[PDB]
Order: sequence, then C-alpha cells, then structure tokens
Amino acid sequence: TGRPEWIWLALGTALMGLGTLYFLVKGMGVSDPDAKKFYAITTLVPAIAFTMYLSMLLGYGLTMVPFGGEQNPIYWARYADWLFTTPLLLLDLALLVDADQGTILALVGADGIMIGTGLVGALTKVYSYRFVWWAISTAAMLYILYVLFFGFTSKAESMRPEVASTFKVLRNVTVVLWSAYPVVWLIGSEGAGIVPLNIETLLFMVLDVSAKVGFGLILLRSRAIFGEA
Amino acid sequence: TGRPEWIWLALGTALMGLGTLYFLVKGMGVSDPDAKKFYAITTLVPAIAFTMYLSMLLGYGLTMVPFGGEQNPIYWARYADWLFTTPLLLLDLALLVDADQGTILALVGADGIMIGTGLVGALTKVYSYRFVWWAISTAAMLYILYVLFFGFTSKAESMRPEVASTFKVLRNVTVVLWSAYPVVWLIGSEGAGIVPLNIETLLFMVLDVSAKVGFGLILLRSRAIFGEA
Amino acid sequence: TGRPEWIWLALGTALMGLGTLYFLVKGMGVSDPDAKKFYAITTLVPAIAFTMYLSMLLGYGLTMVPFGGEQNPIYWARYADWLFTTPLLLLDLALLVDADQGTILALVGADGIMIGTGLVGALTKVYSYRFVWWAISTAAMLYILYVLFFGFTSKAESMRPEVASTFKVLRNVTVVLWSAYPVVWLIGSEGAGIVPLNIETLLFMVLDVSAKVGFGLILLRSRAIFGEA
Ligand SMILES: CCCCCCCC/C=C/CCCCCCCC(=O)OC[C@H](O)CO
Ligand SMILES: CCCCCCCC/C=C/CCCCCCCC(=O)OC[C@H](O)CO
Ligand SMILES: CCCCCCCC/C=C/CCCCCCCC(=O)OC[C@H](O)CO
Ligand SMILES: CCCCCCCC/C=C\CCCCCCCC(=O)OC[C@H](O)CO
Ligand SMILES: CCCCCCCC/C=C\CCCCCCCC(=O)OC[C@H](O)CO
Ligand SMILES: CCCCCCCC/C=C\CCCCCCCC(=O)OC[C@H](O)CO
Ligand SMILES: CCCCCCCC/C=C\CCCCCCCC(=O)OC[C@H](O)CO
Ligand SMILES: CCCCCCCC/C=C\CCCCCCCC(=O)OC[C@H](O)CO
Ligand SMILES: CCCCCCCC/C=C\CCCCCCCC(=O)OC[C@H](O)CO
Ligand SMILES: *C/C=C(C)/C=C/C=C(C)/C=C/C1=C(C)CCCC1(C)C
Ligand SMILES: *C/C=C(C)/C=C/C=C(C)/C=C/C1=C(C)CCCC1(C)C
Ligand SMILES: *C/C=C(C)/C=C/C=C(C)/C=C/C1=C(C)CCCC1(C)C
Repeated sequence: TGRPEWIWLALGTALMGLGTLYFLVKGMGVSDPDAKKFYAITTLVPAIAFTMYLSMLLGYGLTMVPFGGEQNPIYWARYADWLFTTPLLLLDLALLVDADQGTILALVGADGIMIGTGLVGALTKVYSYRFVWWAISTAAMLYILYVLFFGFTSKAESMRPEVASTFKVLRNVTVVLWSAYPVVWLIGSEGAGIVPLNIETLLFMVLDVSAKVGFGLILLRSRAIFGEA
Repeated sequence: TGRPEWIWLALGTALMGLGTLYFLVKGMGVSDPDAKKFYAITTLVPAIAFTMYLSMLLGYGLTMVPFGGEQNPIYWARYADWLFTTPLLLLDLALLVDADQGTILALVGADGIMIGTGLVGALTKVYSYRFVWWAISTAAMLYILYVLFFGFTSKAESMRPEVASTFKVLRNVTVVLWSAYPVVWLIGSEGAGIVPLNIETLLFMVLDVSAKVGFGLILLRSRAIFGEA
Repeated sequence: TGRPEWIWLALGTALMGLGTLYFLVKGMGVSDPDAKKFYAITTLVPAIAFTMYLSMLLGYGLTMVPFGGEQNPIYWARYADWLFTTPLLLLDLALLVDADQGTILALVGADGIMIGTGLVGALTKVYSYRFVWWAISTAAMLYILYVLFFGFTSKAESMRPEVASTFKVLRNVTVVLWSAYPVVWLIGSEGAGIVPLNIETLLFMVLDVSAKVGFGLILLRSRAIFGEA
C-alpha cells in the first residue's frame, strides 16, 4: 500500500479501535439504565468509525470519480461512517437535555439530508453541481447547529447543573468541530482541490478522532449521564 | 438538459422546495410537543423529496436498465425518496390515531417491502420478472391500505372528533393517491411502456406533490395535531 | 435456470412464503397490544426473507466477485435479508425480557456491524482480507451472544415463569443456529471454498428456515407474548 494517505488511515484505524476498546471496558460495570444508554451510543460511534477507517485503509472504501477531466480518488466510506455516527452523536446530545421526540426527529432527518447530499456531491461527475450539493448539505448543517444553540441550550439550562454544563461544553465542541468538515471538503479533493488528498485525510482524521473519541471522553467521564442517586 | 421530462422534474423540484420552506416557516412558533412531532415529520417529507427531485433534474438519479432489448431510462432516485418519505407519511397517520407500536411496525415494514420490491422490479433485466416484483409490491400496498381502512378507522372513531375527521380525510386522500402509483408504474416506462416517460414523469410529479405537500397542507392546518388545550 | 443450487433457493422461497402466510393468518384475531408487537416483528422476518430468497432464485441477488484468480458467485442478497431480519429477531428476544433501551441499542448496533462487515468480507477482492472482515464480524457476533447469555438470562429469570422459560429455549436455539453461520461462510464459497456453493446454499437454507420460521413457531405458540390476563 503506497497511497501516501495510508499513514493517516492506519492511525485513524488504530485510534478508533483503541477508543472503542476503552469505552467498552469502561462501560463494563455500569448498571444505571440512563448511563447504559450513553455508553451504548457513545461506544458504537468509534466502533463504526473503526470499521470504516479499516475499509479505507484496505482500499475497499475508495472509488474513482471522473470530474474536472481527471480520475479523482473519493473515499466513499466516510459517508457510510457519518451516516450512522453523526445521528448517534446528536442522540447523545438530545438525550442529555431530554429533547422532545419531534426535535430529535428533525435533527436526525436534517442530519441524514446533510450526509446524503454530501455523498451525492462527492460522487457527482459534473464539477459545478458538486458545489450545489455542498451548499444544500451545509444548509442542513446550519439547521442542526441552529437547533443545538437556540433550542437545546434553552431546555438544558432548565436541567440539572451537571447536565447544563456538560451539554454546553459538548455543544461547543460539536459546533466547532462539525463546522470544519464542510470547509475541508470544499478546499480538498472532493471540492476545489487546493489541499491534496493526503493532507485532507490527515485533517479528517484529526476531526474524526476529536469529534468521536474526544467527545466521548468528555461525555463518559461526566456525572450528567447518571440519574441523580 | 434536453430530456423532455426535465420541465416536470424542475417543477417538482420547485414545488417541493417551496413546500418545505412553507412548512418550515409555519412550524416556527410552535411549542406544543405533539404538534412539533407532526411538523417535524411532515416538513421532512418534501425536504427529502426536494433533494431527490433535484437529483433527477441534474441527472444523478437516473440509470439505464436493459430489458425488452432496449436501454431504458430508470429514475432510481424515486425509490430512494419513497423509501424514506412513505413511512414518514404513514407515521403521521398512525400518530394521529395513536396506533399501537405493533401496528406501526407492521405498516412501516410492509411499506419497506413495497418500496424495496418496486425498486427490484424497476432494476430487473428479465422483462416478465419485473411484473412479479410489481405484484409482490402491490400486495404489500394492499396490506397497508387494509390496515388503514379496517384498523386505523376503528381506533380513530374512538378519538377526539377533530382527530377522527382529520384522519378520515387524510385516509381517503392517501388511499386514492397511493393506489394510482402502481397503475402509473405498470403502464409507464418501468412496466408495459404504453405511456411515454415524459408523461409518466408528469403523472408522478402530480401525485408526489399532492401526496406530500397537499397531504401536509391538510394535516398542518388542522387542530387535530395539537393537544387539547 | 440451471444453477445447481436453484432447488434450495426455490425451497427456501416456498418455506419462507408459507411461513409468512401462516403467521399472518395466525396473527389475525389477536388484540393484545403486546402480542401484536411480537406477531408484527415475527411475521416481518420471513416476509423479508421470502423477498430475498426470491431475488436469489430469479438471479437478481447474485453478483460475481473476483478473488483467488476466479469469478466467484456471491449471493449478496443474503446480507440484505440478514441486515433487516437479524435485528428483528434480537428485538423479539429483547422485548420478551423487557431489556432496557441501551442494551437494545448495543445489540442492534453490534448486529449491524456483524452483518455489514460480513458483506464487506463477502465483496472483498483481496483474498486474505476477506478473513479479516470475517474475524471482525465474528467478534461482533460473540458480543451479541455474550449479552444474550450473561445479561438477558439475568433479567429473564426475574420475569414471569412463562417468559423465563420461553426466553431460555429461544436463547439456546439462537446461540446454536447463529453460531453455525460463520462456520458455513468460512468453509463455503465466500471463504476457504471447501464446501461447494450448492451445499453451502442448502446449509444456509436449513439454518435460515430454522432461525426464522422455527424460531417464530416456538415464540408465537407460547403464552409469554401476551400480557397476564
Ligand atoms: C492535539 C494534538 C496535536 C496538535 C497538532 C494537530 C495538527 C493537525 C493538523 C495539521 C496540519 C498539517 C499540515 C501540513 C502541511 C504540509 C504542506 C506541504 O507539505 O507543503 C509542501 C508543498 O509542496 C507546498 O505547499
Ligand atoms: C389540480 C390542478 C391541475 C388540474 C389538472 C391536472 C392534470 C394532471 C395530468 C395531466 C395529464 C396530461 C396528459 C397529456 C397527454 C398528451 C398525449 C400526447 O401528446 O399524445 C400525442 C401522441 O403522439 C399520441 O397520443
Ligand atoms: C430437520 C429435518 C431434516 C433433517 C436433515 C437435515 C439435513 C441438512 C443438511 C444436510 C447436509 C447434506 C450434505 C450432502 C453432501 C453431499 C456431498 C457430495 O455430493 O459429495 C460428492 C463429492 O464429489 C465428494 O465429496
Ligand atoms: C482493535 C480493536 C478494534 C475495535 C473492536 C472491534 C469493533 C467491532 C466489533 C465488535 C463491536 C462490539 C459492540 C460495540 C458496541 C458496544 C456497546 C456498549 O458498550 O454497550 C454498553 C451497554 O451498557 C450494554 O448494555
Ligand atoms: C426519519 C429519518 C430520515 C432520514 C432522511 C434521509 C434523507 C436522505 C436524502 C437524500 C440523500 C439520498 C442519497 C442517496 C445516494 C445513493 C448513491 C448511490 O448509491 O449511488 C450508486 C451509484 O454510484 C449510482 O447509481
Ligand atoms: C429552494 C428551497 C429548497 C428546500 C430547502 C432545502 C432542504 C434541505 C435543507 C435543509 C433541511 C432543513 C431541516 C428540514 C426538517 C425540519 C423539521 C422541522 O420543521 O422541525 C420542526 C420541529 O418542531 C422542530 O422541533
Ligand atoms: C423494521 C423495518 C423493516 C424494513 C423492511 C425492509 C424490507 C426490504 C425488503 C426487500 C427489498 C430489498 C431491496 C434491495 C435492493 C438493492 C438493489 C441494489 O442496490 O442494486 C445495486 C445493483 O443494481 C445490483 O447489485
Ligand atoms: C407465497 C406467499 C409469499 C409471502 C407473502 C408475500 C410477502 C410480501 C407481501 C406482503 C407483506 C405483508 C405484511 C407483512 C407484515 C405483517 C405484520 C403482521 O402480521 O402484523 C400483525 C400485527 O398484529 C398488526 O397490528
Ligand atoms: C444505531 C444503529 C447502528 C447501525 C450500525 C451499522 C454499522 C455498519 C458498519 C459497517 C458496515 C458498512 C458496510 C457498507 C458496505 C457497502 C458496500 C457497497 O454498497 O458496495 C458497493 C460496491 O460493491 C462498492 O462501491
Ligand atoms: C464523526 C464524524 C463527524 C462528526 C462528522 C461530521 C461531518 C460533517 C458535519 C459533514 C458535513 C458536510 C457538509 C456540511 C457539506 C459537505 C459535505 C460534508 C458531508 C463533509
Ligand atoms: C410521496 C410519495 C408517495 C406517497 C409515494 C407512494 C408510492 C407508492 C404507493 C408506490 C407503489 C408501488 C407499487 C404498489 C407497485 C409498483 C411499484 C411502486 C413502488 C410504484
Ligand atoms: C435469519 C437469519 C439469521 C439469523 C442469520 C444469521 C446470520 C449470522 C449470525 C451471520 C454471521 C456471520 C458472521 C459472524 C461472520 C461471517 C459472516 C456472517 C455474516 C455469515
């Protein structure tokens, strides 16, 4: 394997795998029903990302897409990852603040549109249309961030202090990290092609590990995931 | 873009997009938890259909399927739309009548079979087998209509009068509009090829806008979506 | 159709179809809300398997995968079946013992990984990597079996005696039958190629009918699916 980005795919694979194992072992010896929900959701996230990084590392999760008169390597497995992991991450946030079902459905639905349209944009062969899908996806992302900041922050402040403050930290982490993804896509090989694939891959790896394992480390060490005992 | 059906794809795109915006703005300023559920479900429907009409308009959601000794344009994106939107529409109906979970699972499951087998039939290269899948899908549709008429009508009449009467209207709309889809498929380019694709596309566009935006306009203007206040 | 395995695909198709009809008719005349849930879940399982056996029989659910320097017939439709049916079967078990939501999410998630990685392994063109995916999938399966034996058996014994004893029987059936699948894959055409496809197909057919129709016959004749009346 001589793809230059292989090193970042290997490191992502390793870090997701180690993250999954840590959460799995940490979650052993938890009986609180509420805490079990968070452990289950949060452990699945890097477990799924592990499998999809491994598929990229082994070359399964890569296809060639012709656009701009070239054969462009597109790691389609990222979207398969994000389709399942990003709603789980939003579920962690929503459960934390005890969001109502309708809000959860809107968030997960907007998230599916965001990832779905990003995959279409990534596979689209007419260059200028790629950015049409990027814009729709980014609009869906803005909707999600809107809800997290101006709906979830409303109900969280009415929750327990440990819930309010854990939510606020995870909210901020999410807004910052999630916002970088459309930027990397736009400047990387899926978009304008300014940043080469190997650096794009490093950037997504840093984002993915932070948004998944970092997020989970903050969440799962907090007392907000337990019922008041 | 010189595909003659492009005009109907553009109009569908526009009407779904406008529908989505109307529901989104209308749903702003709703705090009732029950009404939020309906707004969320109903707004997602045309939002999803928007993306899939746009994919057809831009040519992404189209493939060529050889059968009957010809290369037949098959808009596969319709099924991707219907897979997600048709269960959401059934969820609107089920929540309205407070259906039990087992009935909801049966309906959504039968609906997945209906769309799944329709997609297989649409992609199948042996001409006579296409109609085998059409028959299975239509049997799944009959099951759904059975449940809506002879199960949901039973519990709705026990609900609030505004729930009973809003359900009955949406039920009738659904049965009529949904029944036309297998007919259009059978006589159109996916089936017997009597009606040319451009007219088939107009017909599905009229059905889709009615079953989604029309449906949602009836539902979201009714008082049945709010708790009794 | 001269594929030698066609006879087992036809018989599986027939037995799933007959199973579905039996459960459908049997479930007519059930009003208990709890029993309705089980009937809905259990009837969907062979209905889905029916469609996917039929797709294999008609040749839709078959692709050719080059590995080991040969064109290998891979029935990919099995995974499409298993992706939806195996979580439904686990849902039957979990509802029986009234498992908490977090445990259900872990089980369904691990199950998706198990089937997802098996499909990747089945489609992978580098021969030695196929067994990497097989090992990950089998690890996910071991996690599921662990939970069923050393978590579900814990709460079931605290349930009604008819629930405890119906669970224990279905648990044992599941562990035995589910464990055979990775073995058949490993020795069959997807793996080491010791057992030819036609015998592999017979083996999966016997397993599938037992794990689905057999399972459902035990479950749906038990009094554990009803509330105490
Ligand atoms: C939190 C613990 C870690 C903290 C740190 C995290 C850093 C993550 C990102 C690094 C970007 C690296 C960018 C490397 C750019 C190399 C550009 C290059 O090689 O340029 C040569 C080219 O020919 C002409 O530009
Ligand atoms: C509710 C507000 C709107 C109300 C109205 C909704 C109408 C929707 C459907 C119209 C079908 C149009 C069918 C057009 C058929 C044209 C056939 C044609 O061109 O035939 C020539 C051919 O060479 C030989 O048949
Ligand atoms: C429960 C009611 C039914 C009870 C019974 C269920 C049996 C299911 C499995 C049978 C395996 C059959 C294996 C057949 C193997 C044939 C091998 C063969 O043909 O070998 C020739 C070859 O050239 C050199 O090995
Ligand atoms: C190098 C190591 C790589 C990583 C290892 C292989 C990953 C895929 C395999 C198995 C998934 C196992 C299940 C994953 C989900 C577990 C959910 C959980 O922790 O559930 C706790 C809950 O409290 C319960 O009731
Ligand atoms: C309640 C839950 C709501 C969930 C809402 C989900 C909405 C997803 C919407 C749009 C994206 C669909 C993208 C589909 C892309 C398929 C691409 C594909 O498979 O392409 C294969 C090949 O390259 C070409 O045929
Ligand atoms: C021309 C315009 C085209 C259409 C616009 C682009 C469509 C895709 C983009 C964003 C989806 C936004 C989210 C869609 C779902 C919103 C759900 C909703 O309304 O939720 C209300 C609920 O009460 C909350 O708690
Ligand atoms: C509880 C929820 C229950 C949900 C129940 C869902 C049941 C779906 C069943 C059958 C349709 C499956 C259709 C799969 C079609 C895939 C076609 C495809 O991707 O084909 C690619 C290419 O053309 C060839 O390899
Ligand atoms: C040869 C025969 C082959 C098999 C027949 C064709 C299979 C696919 C067609 C229809 C699926 C019908 C719906 C399947 C799910 C029914 C769920 C159910 O039984 O629900 C009971 C519940 O109590 C309700 O409230
Ligand atoms: C809460 C619910 C949790 C659910 C957890 C699910 C996790 C699935 C993880 C990994 C498998 C993904 C496998 C994706 C395989 C796609 C293969 C494919 O479509 O390949 C087409 C073609 O052969 C090549 O491009
Ligand atoms: C664990 C991984 C996470 C949190 C991934 C998040 C990914 C995104 C927020 C992706 C967003 C995109 C856009 C808003 C537009 C362009 C395409 C995407 C999919 C990269
Ligand atoms: C918003 C879109 C809606 C309500 C679409 C409904 C679609 C159907 C009821 C499709 C039904 C079909 C059959 C019953 C058999 C042939 C194939 C289908 C998928 C067109
Ligand atoms: C109705 C069908 C059932 C219960 C199918 C069960 C299937 C499995 C437990 C499959 C398991 C696999 C492995 C553990 C590794 C190799 C690949 C699989 C998918 C065959």
